[PDB]
Parts: sequence; structure tokens; C-alpha cells
Amino acid sequence: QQQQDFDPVQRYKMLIPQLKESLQTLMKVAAQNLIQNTNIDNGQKSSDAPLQRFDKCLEEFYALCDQLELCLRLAHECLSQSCDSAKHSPTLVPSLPYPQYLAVIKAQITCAKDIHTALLDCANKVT
Amino acid sequence: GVNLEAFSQAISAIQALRSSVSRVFDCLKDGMRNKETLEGREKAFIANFQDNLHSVNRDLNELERLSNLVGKPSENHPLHNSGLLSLDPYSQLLQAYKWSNKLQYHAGLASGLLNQQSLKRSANQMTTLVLPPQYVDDVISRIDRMFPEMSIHLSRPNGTSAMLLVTLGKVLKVIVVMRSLFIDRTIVKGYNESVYTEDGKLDIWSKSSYQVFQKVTDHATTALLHYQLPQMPDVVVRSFMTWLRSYIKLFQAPCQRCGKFLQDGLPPTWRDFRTLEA
Amino acid sequence: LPQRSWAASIPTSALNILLLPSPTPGLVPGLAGSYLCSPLERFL
Amino acid sequence: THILRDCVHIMKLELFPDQLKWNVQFCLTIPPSAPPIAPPGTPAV
Repeated sequence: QQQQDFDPVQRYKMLIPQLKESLQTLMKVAAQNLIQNTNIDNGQKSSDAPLQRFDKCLEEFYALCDQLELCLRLAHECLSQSCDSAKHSPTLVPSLPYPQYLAVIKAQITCAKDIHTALLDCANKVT
Repeated sequence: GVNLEAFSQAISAIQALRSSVSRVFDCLKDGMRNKETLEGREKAFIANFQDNLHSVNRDLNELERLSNLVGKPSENHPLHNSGLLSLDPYSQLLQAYKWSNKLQYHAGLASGLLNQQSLKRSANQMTTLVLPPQYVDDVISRIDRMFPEMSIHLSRPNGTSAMLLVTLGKVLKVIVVMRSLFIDRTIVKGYNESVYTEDGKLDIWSKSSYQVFQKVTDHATTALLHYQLPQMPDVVVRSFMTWLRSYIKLFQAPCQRCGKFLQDGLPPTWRDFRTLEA
Repeated sequence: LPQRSWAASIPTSALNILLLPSPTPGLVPGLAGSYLCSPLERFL
Repeated sequence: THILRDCVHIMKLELFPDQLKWNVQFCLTIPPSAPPIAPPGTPAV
């Protein structure tokens, strides 16, 4: 249960700055840890500043990237489905009754199955 | 519209958005093996960093996106789901919905590669290539008129053979008097110079123009004599119509200046350019 | 031997059996349902 | 015994023990032959 209006566009748009700032923060903490260890090995007791362990931040960056990726994949699936439905199915959404639509769908499925069986028999006879 | 497919590319974009940062840390996974030539290796690091800018480009990619939304959300696809449990064992059809597409797409390649034919012979394996019924002419006429903004007419006052005339945005109408099936022996003129509606008394021939469209007429004759495929005359006349459509502008002038001659046109390669050069 | 509350890299033909949905949701006494139901699918 | 009727109906439909032995069973929701007002989400009672 998310209830995000199912619209991916503004979601991705509003989520982009999160990726930006998270990348900024991870680069910052990485540079901090770098200067810390470079003062550790040869410097002195100077790096006294408890920062993030760089594990949680990087991993949550990966996780938000993951969430945006799955959202974009869902958006692509939705648009592709809309496209092919528009391309190979008439517009009847309450001018044909739903039983007629279901019957047409079943008939098309049967014709596709017949085509598939014909091609399979052809491949069999070939071999 | 069809801009949704662009989002697909965007997908790959964000894919790099992951890989990029990995390619960053992998580059930091090890130091200088043996430079021995320069310290651009470190710059190489920044090089990978440069590709991170690509991510910002992704945000820019949305500027061209989001043209407009279509009405009737969900596009009638989940209407089947609204059915009762009886309808749910139906997804198969949707699968075929893609499959059929793949089919076409497959043919889209297959037919393409069918272009390189291997018919070592075409005779001594059998007929009546001339179309018997005087109704397929009307069929081809209707198929051509299905094209928009390009009107076609025909009267055939000579006899069994086909006679037709076509007009375009300009007054450069084309009169094609050919046999039953395939187009041959046509001519072109401009600005009522032919007037093949009631020229003199009928659709006259007059075999003339003021030395401007003559080259175009010869080129069209050549195209007719060259596109004569052994079968599928409908494909032939459709190709002829598409070829004729390419002169609706007569504006550009590449690979030369617009002063070489009276005009410029010879597009059998699906692209017009300066004539007298091919 | 004991139980836990966390998942940490459990190891595992088992995937093949867990995938390719079978038409028998476990017991499947045979009441109804002409649909290939995957074990992971019905678990989720 | 209000649910018992539908219970026995669904049981006889699923088991066929010993619409005149035809397809008569509806325990789901959002039927297509319902009065068209809006695509239902969870019409129970």
C-alpha cells in the first residue's frame, strides 16, 4: 500500500534531487574518511570527528536507485501495455458489451493458438 | 503519442546511473599498477567521474519528455480483470499480444533479409500476368487515393488500357496512360500546359512542355521501367506513388548550389538532390 | 538447530522446483483453479 | 445460518456431490453484470 496516485512522472521528477543530494553526501563522507585515514597512517591525533560509516549511506543510495529503477520499469510496462492494447484492440470501456469483448478475446486467443500449433506441426514435419 | 518509447531509453540511462558509480569505485579498488609514462591514470579516475555528469543529463532528458496524456486511463487493458473469478483461471492473450507483435517484428527483419533473393530462375516452372478483371484498376485507384492530400482521378477514354491523371500542391499534374496492371508510358507538365480535363475536346496527349518538366518525365519513365517487379503490381504502383510524392516540395538543393540548371531532381534513392550528377 | 529473526545469506534444482509454477498449490485437494501457481507466488 | 447457504452452494459447486448442475457459483466481488456506476474495488455488503 503506497497510494502515490500511480503517476510515475512527477514521482521520478521529485525523487531526482534525492539522488543528487545523496550522491553529494556520500562523496563528502568518503572524502572525510579519506582525509581521516591519510592523517591516521602518517599524521597525528587530528582526525577526531565521528562521521557516517559510509556503509549505510552508500547502501541506502543503492536502495533509492533501486526503487526509482523499479518504478521506471513499472511505468515502461504500463506504457507498452497501453500501446499494444491501443494498437491491437478496439475502444470499448463503459461500443460493444463486455461479454462480446470477452468472446472476441477468446476467439483471438484460439486463433493464435491455432497459428502456434500450425507452426509447431511445420517444425515437426521439417525435422 | 509514441514518445513513450523514449522512456525506454531513459531506462537504460538510469541503468548507467548505477553502473557509473560502480565503475567509479572499481577504479578506486586498486591503485597505480605501473604508470611509467604519466600520471593521467589519476585523471582517468576523474574521467569516470566525468561520466557521472551523464546522470544530470538524465534529468535534462525529461524536458523533451511529457508531451501529453491520453484519455481513458489504463487504456482498456485491465477491463478483463473487472470480470468475476470465473474469468480468472486470461493473461495468455496479452502474451500473444506481444507474441504477434514479435511475429511482425520477426517478419520485419525476415522480409528485410528476403530482399537478398536467390531465385536462380523464374520461368519454366509453371501465367496471365496481365490482370483479367477491369476492377483491379479501381482497387489500385482507391488504394492510391487512400493517401492524403494527393488526389487521383481516371477516366480511361481510350479503351481496355488504363488512363489516369494525378495532381499535387503545384499545377505539375502527371498523366499516366499504361496497360492493365503496371504503369508505363507516362508524362508530366505544369500550369494548365496539358489541361487534360477537356484539352481541345478530351484528355489530350500533346507530348509537350516548356523544357522544364521533360527531365522529370524521362526520370519517371526510367523509374517505371526499373521498378517493374515480376509480381505484386500493387506494390509497384505504390512505390511509383511514393516516388512521385517526393517532388511535393522542390525547395532544397544539396551537394550543389541552386543555380546549376533549370531545376534539380533524381530521387530513386528515396532522397532528392542536385540533378545532372548521377 | 535453533531459530532466529534475521536472514543472512541462506544457501540453496531447488530453484527449478521453486520456479516454473506448478498447477498444484501444495496439497491441492482438487477443489478448483486451472492456473499454474508458483510456490513463491502463493507464498508472497 | 445466513452464510451456510452460500457455503453449501460453493461446496457443491467445487465438489459436485451426489442451474441444474451447471456453473452456479459467485463468491467474488465486482461482477460485470452489476449496475454500472464505477469499477468496484471491494464490494462485499
